[PDB]
Amino acid sequence: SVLQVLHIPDERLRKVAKPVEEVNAEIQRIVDDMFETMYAEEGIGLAATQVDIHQRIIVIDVSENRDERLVLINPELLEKSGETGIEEGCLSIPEQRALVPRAEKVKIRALDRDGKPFELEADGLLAICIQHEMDHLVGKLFMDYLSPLKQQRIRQKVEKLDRLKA
Ligand SMILES: [Zn+2]
Repeated sequence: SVLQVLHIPDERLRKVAKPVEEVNAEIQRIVDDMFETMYAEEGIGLAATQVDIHQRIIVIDVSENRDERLVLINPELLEKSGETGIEEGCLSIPEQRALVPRAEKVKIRALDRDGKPFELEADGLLAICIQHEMDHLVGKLFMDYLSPLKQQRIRQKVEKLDRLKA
């Protein structure tokens, strides 16, 4: 079932998510709920923090056919290298896009939907997405990389956007 995505400014988006102790039926319901929300909104990824569930859970789908589900529970970065960047967007920062500096290659270790571990070597958009979604788990948004002036403009714009759409 579709969940509500928090927009800035909301302090809840800055709460550090805690590690999932045991992957079970509940955790899995959340995973499916998260995928439903992400597909509903046409997003390519979604961190649990965005839907107000403070646990280390991420769902991703960077495929054209939008049928390739990637689940990262308790992700952990092991390696990262190179430089890249794209006009990133976020469902928590409606209508704002900004070029953010990211590592091109990224190697991670996580748990899947069934609580079994795997390691993944990613590059391209998938690597960028993962760094984006992991920042979300530690209360960091893509706007924190910009200059304070640009950040302030963003908050003004979203603040306005939301109030007028209510
Ligand atoms: Zn985001």
